[PDB]
Amino acid sequence: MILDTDYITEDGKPVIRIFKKENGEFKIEYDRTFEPYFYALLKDDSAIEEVKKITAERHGTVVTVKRVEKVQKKFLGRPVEVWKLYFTHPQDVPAIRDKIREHPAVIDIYEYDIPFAKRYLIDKGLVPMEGDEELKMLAFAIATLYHEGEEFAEGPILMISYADEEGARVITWKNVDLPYVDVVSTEREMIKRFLRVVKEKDPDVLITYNGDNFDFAYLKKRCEKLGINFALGRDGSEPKIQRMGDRFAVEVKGRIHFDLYPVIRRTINLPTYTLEAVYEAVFGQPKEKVYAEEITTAWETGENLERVARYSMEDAKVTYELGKEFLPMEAQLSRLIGQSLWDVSRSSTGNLVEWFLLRKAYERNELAPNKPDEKELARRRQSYEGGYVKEPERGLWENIVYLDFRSLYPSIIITHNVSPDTLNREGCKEYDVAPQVGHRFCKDFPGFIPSLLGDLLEERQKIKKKMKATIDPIERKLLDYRQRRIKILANSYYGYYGYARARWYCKECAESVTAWGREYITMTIKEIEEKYGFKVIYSDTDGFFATIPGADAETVKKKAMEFLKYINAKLPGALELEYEGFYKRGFFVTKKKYAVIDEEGKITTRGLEIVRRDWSEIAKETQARVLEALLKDGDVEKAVRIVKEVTEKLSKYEVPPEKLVIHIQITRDLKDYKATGPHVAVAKRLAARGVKIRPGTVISYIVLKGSGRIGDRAIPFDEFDPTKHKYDAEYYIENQVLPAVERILRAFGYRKEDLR
DNA sequence: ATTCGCAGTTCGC
DNA sequence: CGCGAACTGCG
Ligand SMILES: [Mg+2]
Repeated sequence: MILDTDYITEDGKPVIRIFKKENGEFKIEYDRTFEPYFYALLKDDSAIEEVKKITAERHGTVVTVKRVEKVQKKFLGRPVEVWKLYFTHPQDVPAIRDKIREHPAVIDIYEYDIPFAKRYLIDKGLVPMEGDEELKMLAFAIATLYHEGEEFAEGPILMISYADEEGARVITWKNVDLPYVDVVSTEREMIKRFLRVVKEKDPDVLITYNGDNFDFAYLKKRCEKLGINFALGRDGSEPKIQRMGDRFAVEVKGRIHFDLYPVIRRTINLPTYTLEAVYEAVFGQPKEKVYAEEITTAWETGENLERVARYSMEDAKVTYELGKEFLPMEAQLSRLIGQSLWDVSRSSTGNLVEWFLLRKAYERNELAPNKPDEKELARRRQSYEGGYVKEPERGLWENIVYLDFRSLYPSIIITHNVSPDTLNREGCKEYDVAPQVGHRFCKDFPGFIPSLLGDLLEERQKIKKKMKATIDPIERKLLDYRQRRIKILANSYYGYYGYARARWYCKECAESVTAWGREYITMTIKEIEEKYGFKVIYSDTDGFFATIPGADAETVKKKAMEFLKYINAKLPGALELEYEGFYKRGFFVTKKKYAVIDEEGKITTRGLEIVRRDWSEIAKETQARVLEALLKDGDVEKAVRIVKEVTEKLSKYEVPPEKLVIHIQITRDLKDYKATGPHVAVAKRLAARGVKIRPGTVISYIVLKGSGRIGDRAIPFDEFDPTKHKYDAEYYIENQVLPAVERILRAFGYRKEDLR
């Protein structure tokens, strides 16, 4: 089973390393035959002689073109002839690729920005994370001495906890009388002891939570101060720090540094992403938090170190339990994409599709389009029409059925061969024309993307049948994750088409899918309204809520099934409509915002303030509370008697502050921000102090009694002290609760005065 | 660094 | 003032 790839240099020549684990044994494979390359397109072939005489410099030595070879490739489904350019070392191509392009006789170059190690996996058809090899995982965390604003890693590391299948233990250089604490003499020995345990356990995966940005960076600065070789790597190396945009990413050679924070953020949507929130969200059990303050004072005074040691221990134990829950889902994502778990667990959805396509393109001799230059990129700032959102019949409804398309956009991409290499390709005998936008799509051969998207959905359905039959827990759990990851990769092709940074970007393709999506949903609305007497209460893009106004719960169901058989005869190919479920009641406040309860008594909410992170728990709780009543028993009076108790409770300050927190994300550097609302205003003062604010930082603030603009009266919730601060009941009644609950009740005629 | 469509709050002028 | 720009997070 392959883990990662890279390369080193031996006397100027690159050497690929393949890190694998075969039957419990770590192995390094070496390959010195792999030669880097990119392609060139010329006006004349004779120009190859002038480009072979091209030169640049890298490290004092001249870089030349080693070898050339003329190949026929397929570009966007159309035959092209390009010249393959070989070089000695991969670092040669960034030193020289610009000069080939700048040459007059060179029209363009291609496949020049593919990292040598990522390229090795593709051209050799190698797939990481394949097989059932049992990987040894090991989590670790650190506890530090933090002060006001004294520069990063100024203070010492107090404790290093690590957890695995054998348990969670803590290393520290003060005497703590706990059985999982190992005592050493100094901070240096605490780090030496940690290396010793890692080298012993020899883990394949090093699990962290934000080690990309804190743990490894702290250990680096500390080890530089204390003269320590932090040789966590299986080849004796120190962790390499590779920058990715603003952030940083850290790898440990021979192992896989699994940082959980990037994957948890892209996999789950939570108001905050503290280790305590992620744990309770996934496992339904609360994790207690000890703050940097309490740690610093417990160390300097030597008291309550038992509590700090327990916290650091729980930090390692949960990071291990969380690594076990999410590693298999990212192993299958690595198997599917064909890149290492290190690369893939830190990749955006758009970047994931591109690596899948580059592998496939190579499998099919398909030359890849470049990334848009700065200028062509600007052309792609144009937008198109998106989904359809019907003007909803607001209010409360009963006996509702939700009907939705099954894989709307992917089915459209396949049914109509929506693809840049089939878009307006002349000479075909059959075309599918897209409503409104007009684009014609050839259908005499399957297009590049639809073919792959077709092969994926067929792969997905085979997997589902395979896992129902098998009676092996392991095989099923693996297949389940693979089946789940394909559904996600399939639903990313539309967003990819309109993603201006994509190589296979096709604005026409993306708007053809939306146009088809609009035609099918609006056509289906009209068919169920006219041919079957339904009333469509709502519809967002790919589905709709409908009912007969006055019908039995059984009549609406029966007619719903009978209607599904009717339209699915008329729908072409993969386009299918399915019965999502029946709901006894449901409220619809406006477009994008509603909530429904099924039969069994299970609520589900969409778009409402209950879902948003920028609303207090007291506004989300009570909004859920009014809905739970009138959806379970339709009790209008319970919906008002419950608000009137909360507004009084808020007036009498009896409501705990932990339900008054507002969480809004910082989306850019503070220096940019044109308008400074409450969350950035908090960020700014924080940034004026020591703490650094990067795009993605989630600010949790609270509002204290005051006047004027809220930002002045806002503080971070960590600094809230009930003895020195008083929260603004009126803001949370007039801006949080009452606005959220009124919009619902502005259907029984209730008016804001009738509630407070 | 997937797309667009949209509700809704804070804040300046 | 009332409005509109700025901003956020949602499906
Ligand atoms: Mg639903």
